[PDB]
Amino acid sequence: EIDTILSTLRMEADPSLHPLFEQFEKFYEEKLWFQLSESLTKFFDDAKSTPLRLRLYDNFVSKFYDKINQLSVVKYLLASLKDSKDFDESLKYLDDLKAQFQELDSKKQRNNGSKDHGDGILLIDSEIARTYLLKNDLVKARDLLDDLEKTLDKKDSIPLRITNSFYSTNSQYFKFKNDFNSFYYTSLLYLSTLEPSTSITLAERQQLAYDLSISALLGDKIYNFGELLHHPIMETIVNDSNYDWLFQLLNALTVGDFDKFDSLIKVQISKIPILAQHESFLRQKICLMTLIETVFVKNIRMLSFEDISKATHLPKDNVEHLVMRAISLGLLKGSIDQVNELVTISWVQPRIISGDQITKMKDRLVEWNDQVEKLGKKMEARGQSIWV
Amino acid sequence: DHNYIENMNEMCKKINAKEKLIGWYHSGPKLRASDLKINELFKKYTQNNPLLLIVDVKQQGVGLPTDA
Amino acid sequence: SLVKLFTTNELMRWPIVQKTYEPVLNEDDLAFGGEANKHHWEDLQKRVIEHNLRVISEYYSRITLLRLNELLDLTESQTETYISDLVNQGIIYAKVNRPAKIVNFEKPKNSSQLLNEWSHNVDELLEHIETIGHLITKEEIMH
Repeated sequence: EIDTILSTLRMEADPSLHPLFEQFEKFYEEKLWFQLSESLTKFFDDAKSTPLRLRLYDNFVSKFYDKINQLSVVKYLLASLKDSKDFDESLKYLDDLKAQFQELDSKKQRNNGSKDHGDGILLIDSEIARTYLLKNDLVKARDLLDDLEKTLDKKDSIPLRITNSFYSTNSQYFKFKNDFNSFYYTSLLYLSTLEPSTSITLAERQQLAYDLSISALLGDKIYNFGELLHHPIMETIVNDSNYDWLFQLLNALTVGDFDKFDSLIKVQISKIPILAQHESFLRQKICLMTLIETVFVKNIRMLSFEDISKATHLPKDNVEHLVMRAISLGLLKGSIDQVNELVTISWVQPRIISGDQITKMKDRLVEWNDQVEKLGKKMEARGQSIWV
Repeated sequence: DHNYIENMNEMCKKINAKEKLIGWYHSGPKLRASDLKINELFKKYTQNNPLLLIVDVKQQGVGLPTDA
Repeated sequence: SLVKLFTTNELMRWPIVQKTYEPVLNEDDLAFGGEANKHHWEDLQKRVIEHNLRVISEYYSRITLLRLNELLDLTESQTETYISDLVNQGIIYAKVNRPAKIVNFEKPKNSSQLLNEWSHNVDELLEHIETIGHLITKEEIMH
């Protein structure tokens, strides 16, 4: 019966993919449920590309589920519907699995004595939500996510894979609505906490990296570049074609040079239709960045407009207006005096941490430390006798 | 001795019910990464987050020799 | 798009806002499409300029009167009438140099008020550095 399914799979498979198939038959028989899970795990990770998955998964998920970890059961189903471009199919298989876990726990809980099955619940619901988003039944998806969020907080801790799957679905919905800021913020959380599963490949980094970079470019308040570099996504790869031009925009921002920025963007306006229509945003963003940085590094907390005019490479008419907007956002706060053409700040956003800036921090606290020293010794001497 | 912490608790709930398990003290001198493991064992008992009270009994601290 | 512009503190240039929604919502029925309501589009001017006026008092402690007429996009004699109106209503408080050189947004300070803000600065610093020190201690053991 099952053996007939295994033979079909082997014939279509490559000689190199033969030993994975042969391991499923023997290990099942041998009742080594540890190896039954291990052999399988290797298969779904990469041979999900191949249609091999359809015949092997669904049969094994519907038959011999009880044996292996439940987590391992739902991990394969995830892999099968990744590559699936059918939504009728997707919705069917989920509803079916959910019913099976419900039964399973009646026996299993007592048998082991302890063994969670709530892992599989949440993941199922996360998958179902997502199915509805792509179908553009956005409303259903919204309320399922909300419910998951409530449930989750009752638990003190969950697996990396559980919160990575919650986050992934939520990030998808946000880029759909083109809530750029919320897409990016939730995407950061996703990277940090990431599944130890190796489903995430270099091509999957690239796909995610174009959206993350676009959201932050069109912003006027997103300054998490330092966190970005250090995260796996850009850490391992920078030397692809997507990361040639796109990363140079990114660099150009950081060095605060508008002349370079102008050169690149014109070429990118024909090629990229997102950048064609959001021209206004790209120039605003670079202006606010150089400006917030220049005041920070200076220990002086007022600088004239005219010097800011030079720094941002925009006339002085435009600088006065930009600074009115800086207050509104709350990126800077201060007061505006046009009886000397000054901006006097009282509040400046923390800039990103860099070796250079740390060095300035170290000086400042050394300097203050000498005042303290000088004073306490003078203060000791005066009125030496009374310290009762 | 895991059993003992249960037992003692039973006695003191009889003395005064307001006392409940709320965590564990360490004598220091310092916090460690073993105290993380230790925390985990008390977490099971505790229906609150286990409070780790670092009482330095030696009192080398100029101020507070107690951190929470 | 309309409603959110007017809530936000961003400067709203009057004949620009007027122009953009002019062929659509001025012609939109009863509220602006009515015969009496054709004059409720013109009166919309006051409404726009007064929200910007309010925001700018806050932001600029000192601005030249000359400049302020340009941003609100009005006749100079009119703007000044409108500065007086909002000071009279006590929404804002301002000091007007009549030849039109400077308009100074001044809310009452006293000595006590200024010193009370400074007293807090001193205390807030000492608390921040204290807290940091315990957090230095934490990271040493974690490494």
